[PDB]
Amino acid sequence: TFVSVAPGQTARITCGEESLGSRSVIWYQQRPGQAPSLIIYNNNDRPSGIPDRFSGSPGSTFGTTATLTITSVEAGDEADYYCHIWDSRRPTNWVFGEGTTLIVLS
Amino acid sequence: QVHLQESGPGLVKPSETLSLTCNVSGTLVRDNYWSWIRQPLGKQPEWIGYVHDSGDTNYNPSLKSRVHLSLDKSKNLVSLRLTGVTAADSAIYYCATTKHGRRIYGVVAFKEWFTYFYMDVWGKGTSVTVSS
Amino acid sequence: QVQLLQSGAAVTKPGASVRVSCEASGYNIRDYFIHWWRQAPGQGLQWVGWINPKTGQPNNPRQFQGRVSLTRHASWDFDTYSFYMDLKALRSDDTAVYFCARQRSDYWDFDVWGSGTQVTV
Amino acid sequence: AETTLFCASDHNVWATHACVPTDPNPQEIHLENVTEEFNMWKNNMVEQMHTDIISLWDQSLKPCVKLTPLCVTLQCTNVTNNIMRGELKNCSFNMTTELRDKKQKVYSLFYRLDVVQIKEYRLINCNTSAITQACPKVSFEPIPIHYCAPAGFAILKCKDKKFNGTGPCPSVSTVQCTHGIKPVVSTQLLLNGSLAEEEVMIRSENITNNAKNILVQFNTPVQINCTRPNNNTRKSIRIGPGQAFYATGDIIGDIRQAHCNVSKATWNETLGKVVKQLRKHFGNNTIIRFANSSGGDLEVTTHSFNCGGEFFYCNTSGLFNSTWISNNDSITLPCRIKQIINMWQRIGQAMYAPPIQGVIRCVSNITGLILTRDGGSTN
Amino acid sequence: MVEQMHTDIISLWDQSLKPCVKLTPLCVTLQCTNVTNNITDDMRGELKNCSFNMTTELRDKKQKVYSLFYRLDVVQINKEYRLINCNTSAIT
Ligand SMILES: *[C@@H]1O[C@H](CO)[C@@H](O[C@@H]2O[C@H](CO)[C@@H](O[C@@H]3O[C@H](CO[C@H]4O[C@H](CO)[C@@H](O)[C@H](O)[C@@H]4O)[C@@H](O)[C@H](O[C@H]4O[C@H](CO)[C@@H](O)[C@H](O)[C@@H]4O[C@H]4O[C@H](CO)[C@@H](O)[C@H](O)[C@@H]4O)[C@@H]3O)[C@H](O)[C@H]2NC(C)=O)[C@H](O)[C@H]1NC(C)=O
Ligand SMILES: *[C@@H]1O[C@H](CO)[C@@H](O[C@@H]2O[C@H](CO)[C@@H](O[C@@H]3O[C@H](CO[C@H]4O[C@H](CO)[C@@H](O)[C@H](O)[C@@H]4O)[C@@H](O)[C@H](O[C@H]4O[C@H](CO)[C@@H](O)[C@H](O)[C@@H]4O)[C@@H]3O)[C@H](O)[C@H]2NC(C)=O)[C@H](O)[C@H]1NC(C)=O
Ligand SMILES: *[C@@H]1O[C@H](CO)[C@@H](O[C@@H]2O[C@H](CO)[C@@H](O[C@@H]3O[C@H](CO)[C@@H](O)[C@H](O[C@H]4O[C@H](CO)[C@@H](O)[C@H](O)[C@@H]4O)[C@@H]3O)[C@H](O)[C@H]2NC(C)=O)[C@H](O)[C@H]1NC(C)=O
Ligand SMILES: *[C@@H]1O[C@H](CO)[C@@H](O[C@@H]2O[C@H](CO)[C@@H](O)[C@H](O)[C@H]2NC(C)=O)[C@H](O)[C@H]1NC(C)=O
Ligand SMILES: *[C@@H]1O[C@H](CO)[C@@H](O[C@@H]2O[C@H](CO)[C@@H](O)[C@H](O)[C@H]2NC(C)=O)[C@H](O)[C@H]1NC(C)=O
Ligand SMILES: *[C@@H]1O[C@H](CO)[C@@H](O[C@@H]2O[C@H](CO)[C@@H](O)[C@H](O)[C@H]2NC(C)=O)[C@H](O)[C@H]1NC(C)=O
Ligand SMILES: *[C@@H]1O[C@H](CO)[C@@H](O[C@@H]2O[C@H](CO)[C@@H](O)[C@H](O)[C@H]2NC(C)=O)[C@H](O)[C@H]1NC(C)=O
Ligand SMILES: *[C@@H]1O[C@H](CO)[C@@H](O[C@@H]2O[C@H](CO)[C@@H](O)[C@H](O)[C@H]2NC(C)=O)[C@H](O)[C@H]1NC(C)=O
Ligand SMILES: *[C@@H]1O[C@H](CO)[C@@H](O)[C@H](O)[C@H]1NC(C)=O
Ligand SMILES: *[C@@H]1O[C@H](CO)[C@@H](O)[C@H](O)[C@H]1NC(C)=O
Ligand SMILES: *[C@@H]1O[C@H](CO)[C@@H](O)[C@H](O)[C@H]1NC(C)=O
Ligand SMILES: *[C@@H]1O[C@H](CO)[C@@H](O)[C@H](O)[C@H]1NC(C)=O
Ligand SMILES: *[C@@H]1O[C@H](CO)[C@@H](O)[C@H](O)[C@H]1NC(C)=O
Ligand SMILES: *[C@@H]1O[C@H](CO)[C@@H](O)[C@H](O)[C@H]1NC(C)=O
Ligand SMILES: *[C@@H]1O[C@H](CO)[C@@H](O)[C@H](O)[C@H]1NC(C)=O
Ligand SMILES: *[C@@H]1O[C@H](CO)[C@@H](O)[C@H](O)[C@H]1NC(C)=O
Ligand SMILES: *[C@@H]1O[C@H](CO)[C@@H](O)[C@H](O)[C@H]1NC(C)=O
Ligand SMILES: *[C@@H]1O[C@H](CO)[C@@H](O)[C@H](O)[C@H]1NC(C)=O
Repeated sequence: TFVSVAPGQTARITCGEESLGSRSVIWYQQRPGQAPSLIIYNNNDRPSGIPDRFSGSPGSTFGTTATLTITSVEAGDEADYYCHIWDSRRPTNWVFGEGTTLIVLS
Repeated sequence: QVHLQESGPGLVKPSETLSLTCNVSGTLVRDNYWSWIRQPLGKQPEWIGYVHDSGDTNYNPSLKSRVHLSLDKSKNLVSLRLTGVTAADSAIYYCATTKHGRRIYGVVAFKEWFTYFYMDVWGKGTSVTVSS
Repeated sequence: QVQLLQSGAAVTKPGASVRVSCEASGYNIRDYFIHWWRQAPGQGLQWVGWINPKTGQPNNPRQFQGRVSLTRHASWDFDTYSFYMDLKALRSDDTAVYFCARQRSDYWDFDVWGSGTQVTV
Repeated sequence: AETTLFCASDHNVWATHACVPTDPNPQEIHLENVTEEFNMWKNNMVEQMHTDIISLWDQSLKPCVKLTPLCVTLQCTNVTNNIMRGELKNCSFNMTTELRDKKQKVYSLFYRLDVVQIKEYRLINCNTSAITQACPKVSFEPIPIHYCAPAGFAILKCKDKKFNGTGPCPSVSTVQCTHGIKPVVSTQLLLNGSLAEEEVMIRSENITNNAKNILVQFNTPVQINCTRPNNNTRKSIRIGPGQAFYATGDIIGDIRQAHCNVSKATWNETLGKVVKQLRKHFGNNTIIRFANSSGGDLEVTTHSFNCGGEFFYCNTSGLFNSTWISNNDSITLPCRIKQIINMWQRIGQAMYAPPIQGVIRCVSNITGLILTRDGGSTN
Repeated sequence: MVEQMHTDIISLWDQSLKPCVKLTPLCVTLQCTNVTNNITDDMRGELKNCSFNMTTELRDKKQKVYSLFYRLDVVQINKEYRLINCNTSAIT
């Protein structure tokens, strides 16, 4: 999938299937010609050094697809996004989620 | 800081074992969970198992008997041997590090939790290709 | 015709398990408990334990606890009631004649007894 | 003497329609210098209450749908989950459509206690009995009922505290009728009952006899809190003209095991009072143990009861596991839900309790126990 | 007296309907055509000649039979109909 959003505006990325249990989504980010990089784990807990702009929908909700909010997007976030999903009522997924390409107009 | 460097053959024939070797600098091998991720070109990544001490390893069910992971504590190295490679195996490889957790949702004594892993830091990249 | 027909004698090695059947018929089986007794060769009787035929609830002493399983199986339309006594870890001391009486009333007056099953180890 | 009594009730299975309502205020007359010999074991009020409760259950279950077509071969896959034990089964089956010549392939979420193998399963009661679905509107909540004697009879109450179940009662009163008896159907623990006055009361028909149960009455209640955390959405399947079957269509997430919690700090020293009062009978030096359960049916090995319309079967192996010698943590009891219920130890009349939507919670009072000794114990 | 009379009348109706037969087999799929009545324009479908399979004295056998049902008695499921009560209630 492809998503395009101008700078300074919110971008919503949906990745994976609908929720079925207590879900833990780990949102990565792969820049072009670069390795993947963690931006969110446990649906809201950013790692050390990552910007606090990113946020994710909580896993406590059932029947809703995982959503990554990127508010006030800039040129750095123009990259791919693969979400790794850990559902309690689903076996372990050893293949990452369908990536989404965030493209900034600049 | 944690630096991961992966070196391999670069080109391997089908039905011949591939040995991809990753060196870690910054932390001891025994103190962290080590992961391997294979990304086909233009597709999503694919986790192919993780390795540790005390026999805490679960590999991909598709690559169950094909990929095997080993550790070298003295040299601070981690080795991957992939047997019976095919044309679909030609992909970028990364050697990453996982920090686990526990997404509890229940009584805990009834084992109503699961452990989730995530790639804290990343490697560099090794686009191993297969030529028949 | 109150009948408490038992099964045949069995010979079993030490460390194995045995089952004794006490097929009961001819009365309201649910009203009266069934008490398993064992009698060693020459010695006096001994109490293995009672089973309630309604709830299947057993009651064994401390000596037989953890090694005796008293069960009951109710046939269709409650015509017969197969009472089973399972011994888990038999020993040399477990050789005995096993009877299965019925407790008619609160006096513990055992008026009907099974023929007895000789278990030898 | 023995006589038939009527309710005094202030939708439920314990119908208040076909027996009279309550008096605005009870009339209690304290009979001075009267010492009457009570015997609760030969009491006929217990037998009349048991017969009345069975009759009310039958009259409540009678005008509602018989699930005769449900006894069929069931293609039961395991319910979607990652896991040890598959307790819930996703069973598909052909069911009769309202038109007699047409069938519908529907599915339901049954429990492992409700299905037996033959992937082909069948309902547990197809061998032994016919089945009648309980009415969804009709609620299983206990309601107080007071059994009141007719003209020419009287009810004598033993107002004396510390009262043993048999023998003379120095303080007798006469009441028009009783308090709220609140008929809770449970095993291994008496729930929602009288809480004594002075100290824990041990009552058995013969203490020396093992065959006869021991009724323990508490001072303070022990609060027990249950949850069935599953959602268990209900869906209607028209199995005939004007006949509907309520099936567990799906579960909203976190398939978790049901459980009821007890407080450890209360249950300990509650058992302390219990062992003190039991040592009052069996001498002041005997060590008193409590054990898991001897065995038997599921209704007896597990504390079985009705919480919120669903029938729980709690293990309670952690409660009764203690050794007592003369000198905010919670005990979590894993319970198993069941839908095919055979009440009052009757074979021939089963019952399908419908699913209750959403999550359900107990907050009830343990006000007593039923126990049985182990026998033997020569010296 | 009005309430008691109404209750007594309803109970008499129920008591009279109790011993009579139950028509649960009749809730089946019916092939309904028009009874031969020229073409009356409107009110033509007031009687419908409906054919259905019915059970016999032997459980293993069926019989193709027909009957004239009123329009108000049936509801369409082009020719497939069913009795109007077959989803709401059962008939005696
Ligand atoms: C009988 O007694 C037992 C024992 O006491 C008791 O078991 C307890 O069950 C409850 C549920 O009923 C369990 O509660 C869960 O606990 C975990 C862990 O919480 C601890 O750790 C976090 C830090 O990780 C602390 O902040 C917290 O204070 C605790 O110390 C939580 O993960 C659970 O909450 C999440 O899940 C729920 C289900 O989806 C959501 O509704 C809830 O909002 C939470 O989700 C949020 O947080 C997630 C964080 O991972 C995040 O990913 C989500 O997106 C979202 O934002 C939950 O509260 C508890 O572990 C059990 N306790 C013990 C000691 O075993 C029984 O309940 C009790 N029964 C009765 C009837 O009393
Ligand atoms: C969906 O369900 C799967 C299957 O059940 C879960 O995968 C299991 O995850 C657990 C928890 O990580 C694993 O258990 C761990 O295994 C180690 C031993 O592994 C050996 O044995 C298992 C079988 O018993 C073999 O599969 C395996 O190959 C090895 O031979 C132990 O070292 C671990 O204990 C340590 O880790 C945990 C948490 O990390 C700590 O709590 C412990 O104290 C200790 O440090 C642990 O027991 C299990 O092996 C996995 N099974 C499989 C088949 O892979 C998924 O987690 C679950 N996923 C979701 C999303 O619900
Ligand atoms: C021992 O007694 C206590 C009270 O002394 C009792 O606790 C009560 O349990 C019932 C049953 O679960 C609770 O009532 C329910 O509560 C919630 C909130 O209101 C609702 O979900 C329920 O309503 C639905 O269910 C009813 C039953 O089918 C329907 O009639 C109704 O229309 C709704 O569909 C229901 O009201 C109640 O809140 C508590 N607490 C009290 C009264 O304080 C406990 O269950 C008893 N224990 C035993 C073992 O019987
Ligand atoms: C009807 O079927 C049930 C099972 O659905 C029978 O119970 C089983 O009895 C056999 C007897 O050999 C035992 O092996 C099993 O252990 C019993 N059941 C289960 C669920 O484990 C029951 O006896 C049958 N009733 C009859 C024939 O009247
Ligand atoms: C129980 O099993 C049924 C089998 O049909 C499941 O229903 C299917 O659910 C999938 C979910 O991806 C749908 O694509 C299918 O269309 C459904 N089929 C039907 C016939 O409805 C159902 O989800 C299962 N439920 C649980 C709780 O495991
Ligand atoms: C008696 O308590 C014990 C645990 O203290 C339970 O025994 C276990 O039962 C399971 C299920 O049958 C077996 O797999 C285990 O091997 C048993 N353990 C031991 C040590 O014997 C037992 O369930 C309890 N009794 C009841 C009626 O709940
Ligand atoms: C009731 O709970 C007890 C205590 O948890 C269970 O006994 C354990 O059962 C497991 C297998 O389920 C065994 O591995 C343990 O050794 C047992 N004993 C313990 C913890 O002391 C028992 O199985 C439960 N009863 C039922 C009927 O499920
Ligand atoms: C209702 O339809 C049935 C057919 O379903 C008609 O019965 C047929 O009538 C013709 C008249 O010529 C006979 O030759 C056939 O043998 C009959 N077939 C049967 C009974 O299967 C019936 O006449 C119609 N009734 C009406 C229009 O009132
Ligand atoms: C279904 O559950 C049964 C019973 O626990 C188990 O033996 C079987 O392997 C399970 N099957 C699947 C596909 O999970
Ligand atoms: C329903 O009936 C069909 C008839 O062809 C049969 O093949 C199928 O297995 C049945 N499904 C069940 C019992 O779930
Ligand atoms: C009831 O128990 C008390 C206390 O042990 C005892 O004194 C009393 O005699 C008992 N009642 C009867 C009727 O034996
Ligand atoms: C049970 O629930 C009540 C009401 O929510 C609460 O006050 C009490 O502490 C709980 N008791 C337990 C978990 O033992
Ligand atoms: C209960 O209290 C007694 C003392 O009365 C103590 O010996 C025992 O360990 C306690 N048990 C618990 C807290 O489980
Ligand atoms: C019984 O209690 C002891 C002491 O607390 C504990 O070690 C043991 O595991 C308990 N047994 C069960 C079945 O809970
Ligand atoms: C159960 O599911 C319903 C679906 O409508 C939802 O509203 C409800 O919140 C769920 N229960 C809980 C405790 O989340
Ligand atoms: C439990 O007992 C307390 C104290 O007697 C009482 O106030 C409360 O209403 C009881 N709760 C029940 C019966 O649910
Ligand atoms: C006759 O019956 C048909 C169905 O077979 C119905 O649709 C139609 O309205 C009826 N009337 C005429 C005039 O055809
Ligand atoms: C009646 O039964 C036959 C049997 O072959 C079938 O073809 C026909 O469709 C059925 N008709 C109706 C109205 O059910």
